[PDB]
Amino acid sequence: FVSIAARQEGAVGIIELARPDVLNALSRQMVAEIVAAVEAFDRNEKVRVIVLTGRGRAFAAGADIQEMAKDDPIRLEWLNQFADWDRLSIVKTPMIAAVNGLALGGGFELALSCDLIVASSAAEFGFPEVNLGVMPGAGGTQRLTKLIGPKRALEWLWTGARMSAKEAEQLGIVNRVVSPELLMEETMRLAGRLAEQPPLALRLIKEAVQKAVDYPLYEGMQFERKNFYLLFASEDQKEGMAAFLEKRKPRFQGK
Amino acid sequence: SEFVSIAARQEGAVGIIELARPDVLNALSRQMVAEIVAAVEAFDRNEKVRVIVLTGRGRAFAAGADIQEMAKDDPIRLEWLNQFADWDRLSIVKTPMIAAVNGLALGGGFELALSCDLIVASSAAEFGFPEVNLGVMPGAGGTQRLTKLIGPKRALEWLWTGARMSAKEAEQLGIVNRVVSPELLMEETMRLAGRLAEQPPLALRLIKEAVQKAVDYPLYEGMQFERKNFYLLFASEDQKEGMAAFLEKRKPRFQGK
Amino acid sequence: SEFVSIAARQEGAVGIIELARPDVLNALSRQMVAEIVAAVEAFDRNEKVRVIVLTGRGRAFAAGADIQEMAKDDPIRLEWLNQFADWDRLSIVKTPMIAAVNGLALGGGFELALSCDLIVASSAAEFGFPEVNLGVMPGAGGTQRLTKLIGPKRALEWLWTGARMSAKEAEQLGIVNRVVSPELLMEETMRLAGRLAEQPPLALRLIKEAVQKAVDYPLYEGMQFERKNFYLLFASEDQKEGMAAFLEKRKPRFQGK
Amino acid sequence: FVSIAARQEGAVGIIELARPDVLNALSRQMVAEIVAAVEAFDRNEKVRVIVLTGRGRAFAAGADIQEMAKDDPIRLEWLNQFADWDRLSIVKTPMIAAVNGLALGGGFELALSCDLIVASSAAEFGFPEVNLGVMPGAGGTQRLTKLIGPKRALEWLWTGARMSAKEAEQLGIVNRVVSPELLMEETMRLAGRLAEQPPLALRLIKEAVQKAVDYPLYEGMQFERKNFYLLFASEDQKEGMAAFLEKRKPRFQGK
Amino acid sequence: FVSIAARQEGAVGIIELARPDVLNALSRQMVAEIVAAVEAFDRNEKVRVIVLTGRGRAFAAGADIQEMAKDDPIRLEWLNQFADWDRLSIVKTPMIAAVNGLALGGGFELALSCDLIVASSAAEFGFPEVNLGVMPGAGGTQRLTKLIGPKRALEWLWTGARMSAKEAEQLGIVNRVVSPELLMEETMRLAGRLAEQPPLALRLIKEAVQKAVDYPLYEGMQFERKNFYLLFASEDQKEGMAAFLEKRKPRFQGK
Amino acid sequence: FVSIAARQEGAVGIIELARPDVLNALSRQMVAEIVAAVEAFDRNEKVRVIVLTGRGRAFAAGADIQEMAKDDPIRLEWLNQFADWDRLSIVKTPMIAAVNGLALGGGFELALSCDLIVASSAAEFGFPEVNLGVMPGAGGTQRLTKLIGPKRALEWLWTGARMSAKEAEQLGIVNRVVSPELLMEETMRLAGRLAEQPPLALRLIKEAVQKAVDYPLYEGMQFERKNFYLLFASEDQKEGMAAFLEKRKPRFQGK
Repeated sequence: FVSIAARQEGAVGIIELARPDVLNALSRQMVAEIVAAVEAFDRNEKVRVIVLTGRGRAFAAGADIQEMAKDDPIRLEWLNQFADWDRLSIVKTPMIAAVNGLALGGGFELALSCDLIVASSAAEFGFPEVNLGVMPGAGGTQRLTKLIGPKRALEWLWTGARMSAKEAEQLGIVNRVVSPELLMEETMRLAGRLAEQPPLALRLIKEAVQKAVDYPLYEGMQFERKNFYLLFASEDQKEGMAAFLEKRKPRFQGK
Repeated sequence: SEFVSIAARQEGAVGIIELARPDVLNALSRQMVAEIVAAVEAFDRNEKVRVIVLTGRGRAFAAGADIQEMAKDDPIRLEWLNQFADWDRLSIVKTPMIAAVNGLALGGGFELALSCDLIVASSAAEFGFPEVNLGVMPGAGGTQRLTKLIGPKRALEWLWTGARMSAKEAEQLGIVNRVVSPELLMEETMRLAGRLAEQPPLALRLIKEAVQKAVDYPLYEGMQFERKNFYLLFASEDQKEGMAAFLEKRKPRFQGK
Repeated sequence: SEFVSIAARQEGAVGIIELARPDVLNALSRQMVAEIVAAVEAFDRNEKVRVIVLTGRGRAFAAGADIQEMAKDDPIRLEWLNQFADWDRLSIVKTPMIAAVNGLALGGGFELALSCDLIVASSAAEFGFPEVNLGVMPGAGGTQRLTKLIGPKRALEWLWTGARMSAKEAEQLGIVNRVVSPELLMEETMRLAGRLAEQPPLALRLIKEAVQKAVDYPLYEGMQFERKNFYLLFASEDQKEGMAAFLEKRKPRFQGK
Repeated sequence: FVSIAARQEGAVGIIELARPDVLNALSRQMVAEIVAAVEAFDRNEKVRVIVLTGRGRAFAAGADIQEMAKDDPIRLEWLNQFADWDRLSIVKTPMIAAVNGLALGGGFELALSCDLIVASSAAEFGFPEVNLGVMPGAGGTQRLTKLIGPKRALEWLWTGARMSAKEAEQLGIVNRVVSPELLMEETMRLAGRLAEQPPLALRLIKEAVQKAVDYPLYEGMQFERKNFYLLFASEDQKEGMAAFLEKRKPRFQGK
Repeated sequence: FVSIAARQEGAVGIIELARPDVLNALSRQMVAEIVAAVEAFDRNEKVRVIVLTGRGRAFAAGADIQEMAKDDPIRLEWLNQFADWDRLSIVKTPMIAAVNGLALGGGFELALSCDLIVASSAAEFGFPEVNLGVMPGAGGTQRLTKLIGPKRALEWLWTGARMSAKEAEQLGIVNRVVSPELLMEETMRLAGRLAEQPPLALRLIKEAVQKAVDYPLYEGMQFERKNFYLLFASEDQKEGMAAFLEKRKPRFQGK
Repeated sequence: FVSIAARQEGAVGIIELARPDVLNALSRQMVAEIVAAVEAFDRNEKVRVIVLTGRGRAFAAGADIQEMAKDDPIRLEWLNQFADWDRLSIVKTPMIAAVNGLALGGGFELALSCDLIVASSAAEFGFPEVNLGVMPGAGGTQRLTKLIGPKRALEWLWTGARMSAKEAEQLGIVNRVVSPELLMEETMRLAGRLAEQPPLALRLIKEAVQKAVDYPLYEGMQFERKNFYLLFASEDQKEGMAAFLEKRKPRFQGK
């Protein structure tokens, strides 16, 4: 990798965007590396949680405009660059975005792709694409709208204005806001805690929530219960309930 | 001795179902769920019952489900059992349903409250899905109803941690309609229930269906369904009376037809 | 001059449609709705009009629908009338639309505002669906749009009670974009409209389409649609200009092509 | 029961409409009894397949017109009589319709509600509702359209014309057409064979097929594989694959 | 109207494409006229059926080639010409296409937009656009696929080959095939019979069938039954069922 | 590769399943190779068509049963083997399956994953999974049901019986049936023809057909017209028009 740095801490995989010189602008090259890194941690049974964060002042301020400026519809159609983003979407391992600073355009879309977001008090979110004559192309218009409704989404998408971490939290986009200096510490504590929950349960609960977003209630509940059944084939379910009935600490193993 | 885990009674045009197993904080067993379903469907069929209220006896609404009866289950037993079929039955009751949450509403308990149309909570009530900490997950619509109500980001946080949510926060999130003092719970609920019982029966019924469609259906198709119910309402005497009273600047007198 | 219920005018790149029956609080009759749609579609097709503004003359935006004309109707008459097909036409207008709610916006009035992309409300504006109290229900998307915006628990309370919502509450719920003093409404709205009219026209257009799909489409398919619009924008002069004007650090000049 | 007669034979449950005096016209009470009978057989783990057929010359020719001739929309709305048909729709046990003669209106919808249809070469299908001033109300317009397309669906729904058993078979509505005196023989044979297949596999395949009708491919496949996973918790899967590998006849048990 | 000719006859509205010199090539202007005419007939409760046909030897040999030569992406986006095609899609009055000859590209799409298709023996269908490096843009890919499946649809759409009236009938696309000189007479006869069917029944059955094409079964049945209820508010339902019981010929009034 | 052989002839990529010793039984490793080969051909803008066929007497006769005979649900859940099949599903390059022999289970599902199927008159299709105590887990229940309807799909899925090439073609599953010895000749001729068509048009048409299968009509058409617009940004669209007005053969370059 030449645009990111990855490391492991316990059962948590950490991915740091490493292009602070350009505020970690997400180039097609960088996105490719990020996906490769996420998929690698996902495949690794030892990594139960993945954390994304930015090196320097920003999380990710937009995408690389330079490599985009002269493109045309046909080149983009053949390129199919958002297929890399779709790969991120189907990763089943829990993912947390630790937004240390500016998260604009592609940067905001990268954060929205994660399951949880812990934001620095100094972080700001937004989609300035409209002011460049374009629009978000990596799910920004879709994920934002499902989270806050069309009335509010259009106001941010049509203006390209900057949203504060505090407002993102009130809107249900961000899970927690913490001081810049405590961001990583808080995020790692959360990740460590999640890595201690039954791995199968997190996995299947994540799938259910994803179906809940799209699926009609009845069919979503249909999918939900099938996952419920599957959990009773796991040792963690037997132990979790046995422990509950025996007033003792449960000992999970991810199987 | 109709039921063994619940107690049902009718007050005016309001049917009331009280979970009756406070010795176990009203833990929802598969048996209890079956009784709740029978009671609700009966109140639904009763032309005299226009609103159904669900509440818990004791200090808890329902604190989880009966773990002992499923602690040793396997996928096969559960597949043939199809226990959630009973929950789907509650889901399709057309009569308005209100949950008066008097305390702990966890796991299956939270799902029962979410199954209702409106939720009046005691400022002392707590909500949550502790299932993950038992090695499993909500299986009666919990992951679906909570996500639709508060979004995936917030939903996953609660579902993955199994942490308890306060009534106040539940209200801020649009999960709970109103929060009141513990001693005033059943009063606020029965008053709200009584007020709804005075609304045009057909209108409440059809508005409920439409809202349910609005959750699943794409806008255009949801609007196509909405208008069909709108047309149907003009075949009722209540529509004639309601609009007349409106034009005649007088209070309408509905009858339910 | 064949517009007896509304008045339309243009200022720069902004088209303004003013409901003109203050004598009856701009009650939405089938005739008035038909006129609104005709004017909006004309403004929509006119590429010189980049933003459309709807507002009411007098104290109200639109205080419900014409009930007298509706009072004696029956299901069959409503079926052949298919009056809501006109509302569907408003739903597909591609030009950005803003509702400047100067006052009461009840029933159809609330549905008219909800049909717009953004809502700027006077602090004196009140919203609501009193239809239930008339023995009916909203029939022009009210139950659908409200539910998608605030969830079923909260939507059902407003729909079942028919209570009035304040402009302040509507803003908190994410229904209204901003609240301003009565005497500043049109100034604020026209200001906003003017600004929007300066944004790259194709971007606003395709972004609006993408957002509409986001409400209905499952995430994966919505994203598939989104990127196709992303591709298309790179065939526009504004995209080349916008990005060039960004790398060169200068003011971009947009033309809508 | 007053309008139907139920009996068991091997692992097959038989429900015979018993009102030939009126060609088994489907009244609301009759549908209610059919549902009760089907759910009972469904619950009875001794019955692995359910067969529906009509006593006399007809399977079911329409519904009870006299019963609803004076109904209004409000009466029908509160009645919610099609909720009984919805109940038939969710029965998980395999169901087969043995159509002996006329299967019109509700009768045709009753056949379409089943999973497979075997019909006498003398049987006829159709929706004459249009000629009574109404339309099919128990899934007829929906199930027919999904099987043969809107162009052909409208042709039959708008005219109310009668379709020959042979035409239905060619359209993919009817699975098999046999001579009148062999209808029950062929149907019971088929029922027996299916009763010998692994019950869980039939059950889960039936759910998947139902989802294939209503789900976009990607999501349908998501549901499909979850059912696939579930079957590996069964003894029938182990035995089924073992027998295949051991080139011997399998002995399934429904678990 | 300089591209089409509209006229009534009985309770049947007739629309004739009138640019035989150019084989009725569908131009934006012509489509605009077709929409105006159809919507006028739709709103008129005196016209119970609408028939579309072409003058000369063809139904419609495609779209206006001049448009295809002048159009560009942005221009097309602003024109939103296919919105007019969407209007045809929601016409509630029964519509019949009498294909008198070539129905290629937009021509095929126009025919597919009708509820039923009566074709001449010499009529041929197809989407040759691919050969010009273009694709159907008026529902062709959508409607063809829903009628014959993706495997078969892709062959026709990818090759651009012509389909015979006979094969179309076999595929359930065309409802009936007749000789060239009996086309109109046979179509007007069918239109006449349909015009005698209960108007409300036809209207609501059409709505239901349209939902069946898209809706999941359960939701479709939900819509279907609401329309069922509504029909019991009409005099035609009471007259139809009463007449059926009284053994008399019903007199429907469309109310 | 150890289970397949990839070859490039002109603008056509050919993948030969090469484990005739086991009738090309599809193991998880083999599927992985197929995906790798297919995606490689897909990315190569010099390969316009991909053909899949089986070495030996069978195309692929089921999956590797030994490999999964003792698997449990948890093992399968973590494995997520069908994610490889989802990758096949999203390949945008045209794909044709040349079915030489038996195409059972995963084999049938592999053929179904292709856009077009040319089969030997001696080939047979089927889903024997049910007879092993399981069910198809790679889209079989989904794709088959969408192609032939729930009545006919269940018949085959519940019985596991083998379907002839002839019937498959009558059902709309198979595009063409030819003499065993002419299988590749025909397939390569079809492949050669498609290779001559406009690459972008085939690509965007394929996407539209895929939407048509799932999407409701109105939304499918909104997607369709967007692709329609994009094609007018291609040089091939101009070349297509030019070649026509000049009455000559067009030379498309995929731009």
